[PDB]
Amino acid sequence: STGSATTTPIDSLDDAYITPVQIGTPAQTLNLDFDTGSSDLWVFSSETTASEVDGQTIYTPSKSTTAKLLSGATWSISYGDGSSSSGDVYTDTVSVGGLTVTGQAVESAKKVSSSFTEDSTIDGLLGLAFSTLNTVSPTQQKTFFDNAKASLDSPVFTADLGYHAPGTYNFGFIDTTAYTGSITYTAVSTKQGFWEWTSTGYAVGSGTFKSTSIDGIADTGTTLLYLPATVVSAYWAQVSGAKSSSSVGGYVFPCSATLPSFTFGVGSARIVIPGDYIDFGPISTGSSSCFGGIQSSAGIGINIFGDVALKAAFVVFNGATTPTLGFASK
Repeated sequence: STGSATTTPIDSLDDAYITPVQIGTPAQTLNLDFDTGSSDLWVFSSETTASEVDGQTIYTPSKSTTAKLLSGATWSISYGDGSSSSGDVYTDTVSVGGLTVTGQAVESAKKVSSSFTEDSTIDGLLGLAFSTLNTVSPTQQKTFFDNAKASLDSPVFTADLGYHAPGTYNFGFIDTTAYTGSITYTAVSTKQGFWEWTSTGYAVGSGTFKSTSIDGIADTGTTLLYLPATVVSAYWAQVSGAKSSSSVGGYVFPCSATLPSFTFGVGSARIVIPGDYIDFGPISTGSSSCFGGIQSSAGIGINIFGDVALKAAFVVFNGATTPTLGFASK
């Protein structure tokens, strides 16, 4: 089997991407944030505290003939941005882009933090990291991908995120029309439950490539590119007037700037992030200070190849017995 679904930016900054997902019988379609940095499929629901729902579409398990309470199971998750959610668990039929999993754990939110409430466009998350990070207790649950894997034509999914445009998540096949040149594969460590890999270095603009190992995660659920302070300083040093602002919470730059590109290494291959991808616009409405899309990972504890990086590539998440990650230009 295979699946193919379009993913769409939630706003003009590509802050996140939503993908329609069919849950239950008859289908209830919710727009979920596919997150390769976590491993829970959770939804706004008929059980979510009413004051914490503001425009989201909810899953109502009582209206699904295939929903079953997973008795005794609870979940609770905290994300890197400080947001959180928790609740109980149903199993139900879940389909993405024509690919169906029966008996998927659908985690129903009883509580969500303010960041989720305030984002009316995101009806929940669909985790695509390794199932060892799943938070359901006392019986840990599998991700949608893990459950689908045995039925897939090939044990892979791909992320093809757009810059200010829709893109695609495919399951079970590699669309050879979706990228240019060849795909370069690189080793993954699953030790921390992430799609963790080592970039071979970087360049700023038209500068020389610096060969240096940068361990980090491929994380579709993180907006920006978070890299070591040394790398980030070298980037922003090439932008007149750019500075790190503790009051704003990262690097800012004059909105009048033209940003240089940023290149990262994948083995001997190179992925180029255009300068425009690194512009996250005014820090507040009407400001002439703009927020940078490359930020320091210092104090996160991990480097994160978020959407800023991933949307510059066609990315293969290879869930074969020995997992790997592939990157191609597009």
